[PDB]
Amino acid sequence: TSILDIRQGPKEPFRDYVDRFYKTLRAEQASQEVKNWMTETLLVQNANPDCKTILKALGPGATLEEMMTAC
Amino acid sequence: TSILDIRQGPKEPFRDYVDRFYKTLRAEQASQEVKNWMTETLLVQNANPDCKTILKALGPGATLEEMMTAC
Repeated sequence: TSILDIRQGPKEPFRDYVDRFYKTLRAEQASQEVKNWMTETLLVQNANPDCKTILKALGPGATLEEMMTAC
Repeated sequence: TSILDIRQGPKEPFRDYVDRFYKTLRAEQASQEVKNWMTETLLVQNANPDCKTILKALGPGATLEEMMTAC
């Protein structure tokens, strides 16, 4: 579970970050249920300071489209 | 999913940290499969600097008893 090392670059676009996050989860064969928990957690925690602050402001329970918009 | 806020105190014993991590997951009704991913990830990432460094040294794929021993 190297998912821990998938972090958002300082100037990396959230989109690019999201692509590499979910590609890693596929490899690690995560179930849709695992994919749900990781989005509410790890996706949010491994993002850059700004996005992480915006996503943490959106609240627990935001759709991926909401998070993208926010960043 | 407030699991993000369950973090290890600066001098809090790992055991105490582990109790509050898994109690929160129960409330959030996490499945055993969700409980598995969170241990390899969030449990490790929300620990204090020392433990986080030890657990990150143990490698991805360590049992909970191994992580406790390590801290």
